[PDB]
Amino acid sequence: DIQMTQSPSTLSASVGDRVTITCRSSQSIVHSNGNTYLEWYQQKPGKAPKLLIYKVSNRFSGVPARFSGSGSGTEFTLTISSLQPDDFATYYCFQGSHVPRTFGQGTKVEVKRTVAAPSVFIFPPSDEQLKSGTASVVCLLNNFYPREAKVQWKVDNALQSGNSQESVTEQDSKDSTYSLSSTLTLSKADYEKHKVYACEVTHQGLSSPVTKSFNRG
Amino acid sequence: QVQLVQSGAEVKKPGSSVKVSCKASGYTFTSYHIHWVRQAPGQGLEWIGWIYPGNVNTEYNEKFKGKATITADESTNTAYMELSSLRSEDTAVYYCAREEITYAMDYWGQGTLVTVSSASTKGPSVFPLAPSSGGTAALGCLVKDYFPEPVTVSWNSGALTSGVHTFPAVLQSSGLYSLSSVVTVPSSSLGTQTYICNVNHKPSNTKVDKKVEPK
Amino acid sequence: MIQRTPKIQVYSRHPAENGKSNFLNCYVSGFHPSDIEVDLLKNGERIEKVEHSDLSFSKDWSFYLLYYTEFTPTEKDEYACRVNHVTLSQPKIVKWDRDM
Amino acid sequence: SLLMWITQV
Amino acid sequence: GSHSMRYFFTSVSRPGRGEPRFIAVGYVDDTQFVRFDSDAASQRMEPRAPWIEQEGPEYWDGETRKVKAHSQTHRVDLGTLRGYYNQSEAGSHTVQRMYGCDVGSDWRFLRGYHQYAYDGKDYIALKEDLRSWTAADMAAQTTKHKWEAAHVAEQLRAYLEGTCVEWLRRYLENGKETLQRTDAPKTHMTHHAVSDHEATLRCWALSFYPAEITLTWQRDGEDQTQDTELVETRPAGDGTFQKWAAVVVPSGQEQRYTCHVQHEGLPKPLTLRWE
Repeated sequence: DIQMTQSPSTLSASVGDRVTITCRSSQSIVHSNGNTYLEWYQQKPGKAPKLLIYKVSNRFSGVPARFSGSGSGTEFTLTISSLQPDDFATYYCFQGSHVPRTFGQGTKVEVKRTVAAPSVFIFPPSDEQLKSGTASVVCLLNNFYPREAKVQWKVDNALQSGNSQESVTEQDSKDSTYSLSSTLTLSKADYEKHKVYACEVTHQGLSSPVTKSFNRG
Repeated sequence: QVQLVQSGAEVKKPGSSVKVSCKASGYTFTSYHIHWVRQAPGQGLEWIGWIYPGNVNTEYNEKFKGKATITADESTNTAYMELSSLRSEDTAVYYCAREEITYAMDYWGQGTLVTVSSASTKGPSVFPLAPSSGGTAALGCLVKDYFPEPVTVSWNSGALTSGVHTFPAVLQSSGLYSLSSVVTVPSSSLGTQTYICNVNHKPSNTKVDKKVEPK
Repeated sequence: MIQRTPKIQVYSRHPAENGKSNFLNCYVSGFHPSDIEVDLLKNGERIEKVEHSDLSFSKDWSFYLLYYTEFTPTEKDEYACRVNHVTLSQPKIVKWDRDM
Repeated sequence: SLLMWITQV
Repeated sequence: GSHSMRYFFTSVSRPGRGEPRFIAVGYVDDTQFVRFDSDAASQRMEPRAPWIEQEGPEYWDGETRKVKAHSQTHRVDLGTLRGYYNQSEAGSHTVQRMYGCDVGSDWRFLRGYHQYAYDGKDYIALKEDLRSWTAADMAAQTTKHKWEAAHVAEQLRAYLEGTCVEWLRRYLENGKETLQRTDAPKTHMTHHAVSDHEATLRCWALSFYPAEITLTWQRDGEDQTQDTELVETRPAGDGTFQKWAAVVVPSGQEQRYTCHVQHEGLPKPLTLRWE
């Protein structure tokens, strides 16, 4: 199979910016026809993709003029000139010159804004849930930027591993911030055994890591 | 004026098989290749195969040969993708797309989500996330142990929308899903307003309204 | 320039069989230019019930045509193709050979 | 189907 | 398998006699489906296959109109070319044009072509990439420049990569019952004694479509390809094709000779044994 690698993997730009995604093939994608069949696709989370560029440099019907493709052989380049708010999405390059046809890994184009530190909040388990014999502690990071953050759980100063799950919101459409929710899951037995629960948050916009903690009781 | 319309979402058990439909209109059905593509929750897009109606020629990506069967019915203007030997790695959204003489996929279907899990249908438990101990206060709801997706969460029936964050679900080791929903509010309002999250998991018609209050 | 004389082949649609209806073909090909006269002869005398294909050509630009008529072969009757073209000083005649 | 027009030589 | 759609145009000037002749035909693979004759009564594009009858009266008007514009351009081209080559208005000349496209087994575009000849010599042709021209001599170098300035190449790329393939795919469906068939060669083999020590062995292939076929004689497993009389493949007139290949052998040696038939209607090649 033909390896399609896009560069960069993520990219943060503002409206009016000119953006370049490059796509490299492990071998030449030239058909016996004498045509290179490299296409470019635009995808928004949850939606079906939209065709943008076919045969390397041709615009599909109805696509704006600020999109354009170029390149040849093993390097290909999508350029989005003077970016517009609708253009924030994930872009995939595609080949079709050889079997199998193969996509790239994607490139997410996100909004750029100033750093914002997360507002941190921790939640002890509900009395209602302790009756189910299971306890869940919830650590919340609210309205931060950029997306890169790290969450660590400590139960009685012991760092927990493999018993925790987190999730992130899509970039918010109005303030362009993220929010993350990390969940530490123990049995009721293990929870009654310890007093101090603490998640520690390390993020670009915090001078030193932040801890939010409670004492069971 | 080209249209590809795909069948609704499904949920299966390991070892069985599923058959997604793709109805075309607005063009001559039997003269353009129809592809099938999958996108696993992971990230990337991946190609399954294609079929040319009329001569019913089919070519598959070797990664799915032996797993997928693509067919077509000219009488209905409808293509079919049947995946067999279901494993958990076959959970994904499955797309059909038409191809235009230029080799490019120009018109896509909406997508069909397919979920392979051995779990059983179950409505979720709803617990408060009480505003414990800045200038603003934060509360929420943990919606845990449900299957399959999705759950829908509103707050005060729809009358509270500013500051709300309902997170994507995650898949626990139990095979059940869990997501949380938080909203930031004023600190002062913690003794003037009532805060009620409205959960609705429709694969079991669970409708829970949980009041969250300080403690 | 170059002018190409036509190649003549004279045969039946089906393998020949006395008393059973068939079709007599004269396939002239490989010629240039396109002006050509072709006659089908039953015992030296031309047949008026002759149809032909439309003019087409091959990759080297040489033309080709199929002249054909219905007939019933017998043992005493002899058939042939009379072909005239600017590359021949005299109409060439090709006789129908049953095993060919 | 034929070309819509052929250009003169 | 592969498929092709091709249009052929023939223009002969007839000085003193009237309009030049204009004949045009269209083929899918080896099957002809339309014809136009500038001498016929109708003055229309006419069907030549049962499946092209499915097309409506909008088809027949549009194609009739297109073929007449094609005629008119050749009518002018005969004069122009006569001046380019400085020829008397008394001699008769022929202009031929061929163009079309190919698709492979997936019915995807493979190649297109547009070729133009004057008095049976290559005159100008579109190159493989569909963007450049091959000019034979000085007269063509002028038509080359003129056609580069007018972007005639780009009009053709549009047709040969798009419209052509769109239509070929449409015709292959409407004619699926016959265009997508393969009729396997019915074969047999004759022995005709020429001399006292020599004999003529002939290998026959009948009623086969498509016309592409291979007939070879072998002796002890060896292609005897300098001693064989192979005739140009010939239409049988009912849509199928005929071919034969013969060799002249020393008598007593017939069992050394074998006949080999390769056709796309044959799952495995044939070998017809003398025994």
